[PDB]
Amino acid sequence: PTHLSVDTKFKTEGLCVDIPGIPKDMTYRRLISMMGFKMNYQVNGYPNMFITREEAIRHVRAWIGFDVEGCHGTNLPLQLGFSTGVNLVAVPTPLMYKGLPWNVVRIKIVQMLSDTLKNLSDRVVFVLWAHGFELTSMKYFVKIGPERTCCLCDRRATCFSTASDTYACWHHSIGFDYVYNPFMIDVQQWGFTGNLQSNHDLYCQVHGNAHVASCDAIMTRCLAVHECFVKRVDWTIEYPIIGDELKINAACRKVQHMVVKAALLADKFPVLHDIGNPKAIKCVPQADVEWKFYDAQPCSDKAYKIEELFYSYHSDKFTDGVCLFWNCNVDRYPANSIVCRFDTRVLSNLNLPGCDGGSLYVNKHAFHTPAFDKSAFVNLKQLPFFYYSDSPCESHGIDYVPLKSATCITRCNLGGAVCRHHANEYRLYLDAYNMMISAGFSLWVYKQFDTYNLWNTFT
Ligand SMILES: [Zn+2]
Ligand SMILES: [Zn+2]
Ligand SMILES: [Zn+2]
Repeated sequence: PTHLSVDTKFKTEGLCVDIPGIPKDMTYRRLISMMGFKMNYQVNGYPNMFITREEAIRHVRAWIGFDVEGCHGTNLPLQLGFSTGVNLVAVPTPLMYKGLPWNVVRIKIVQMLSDTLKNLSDRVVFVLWAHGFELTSMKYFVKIGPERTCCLCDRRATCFSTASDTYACWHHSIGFDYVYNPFMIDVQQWGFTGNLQSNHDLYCQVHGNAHVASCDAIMTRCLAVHECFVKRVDWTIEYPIIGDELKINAACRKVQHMVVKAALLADKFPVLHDIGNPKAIKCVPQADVEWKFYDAQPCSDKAYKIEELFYSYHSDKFTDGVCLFWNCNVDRYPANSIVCRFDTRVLSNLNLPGCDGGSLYVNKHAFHTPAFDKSAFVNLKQLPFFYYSDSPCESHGIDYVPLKSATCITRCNLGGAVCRHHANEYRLYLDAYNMMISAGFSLWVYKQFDTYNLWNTFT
């Protein structure tokens, strides 16, 4: 039960305005045949063009919304819309391209998908709200067959060239003219009432309808992300390493230890309220403080209301000591907080566009994150960069130019000359910090926080 049986029934009601007379009784097998493709009873790794919801969720990085609108069916021009914002007009002879034959339109489709997907995924999943013209247009830019490898590398083939008769992955496809063995899913098969816009607009106010194909493509993918990652959540699903996941995750643990250790040293809070992941461990295990944990899963829909987290009656006195919100997204942080908050607006290979201004951050697991909101931090200030160490100045065991920095908070810098060990550790910490910030994480702290208070923790 891993792949979608071609003998599964497909509901055709959504197709019958573009394809009048379409049979009510329809399988994937007969739909694929109707789309002009032949599957030849092939056991060669491509059992169906269409995939299950579970398979689609495992391949979220591959998702490309796709819509086709009648522009005036072989007689008339077609507007091809993609969740990339691209609109192409194909003639049978926000970006909006003038009408051109299929032989040149297919070249632009391969370039667009290859540049979008090469750093994300080994495939494409076309996310549909299928009404018929999108399915009958696939024969003009898709070829299918056995699973293949790239002509220049070991990656599976995603593109075909009629010029050279060869196959390529997204990395090696320059000049290629056909999409090869795409996948697709029709969201309309999931059991909705009413049209795309009415279902999309229940959950999201950020994607409008300009009545162009790319708008529908964007709304379709947005609705699918809502259904699979907002209303439903699965943190058991692991996703492949495609980038700096491991360095980012390590940097996060190092920065969290540094910042909390320094806040406790600087302001000597008697209690810390650690609000968020129910799996969280003490990030500063040697600290003197009373460490109290409060369980909150990562919110995927709306930021938590601080009133619901804290009130309904716990130390209960969250105004005592300091509150730690490490990726615990709330509408408004209390004044006595240490905060790490993911900025959903960040461009990266890990951060995919999401629902209602939220983003889908995929790093080992998929986390749909509510829209970044600057107003959440009104009681706090941005945490400045600093490095603190009480460790002995001792090298042990890479070449040196002497470090000069006001933000190297060590005995040796207090003494007027940074030692090689603390210089090496500072530069490693600065790289880790810049990695985590570049990844989209933002750091906020209570307004009284002052690194000047750390110098007297050496005497
Ligand atoms: Zn390749
Ligand atoms: Zn939306
Ligand atoms: Zn030192």
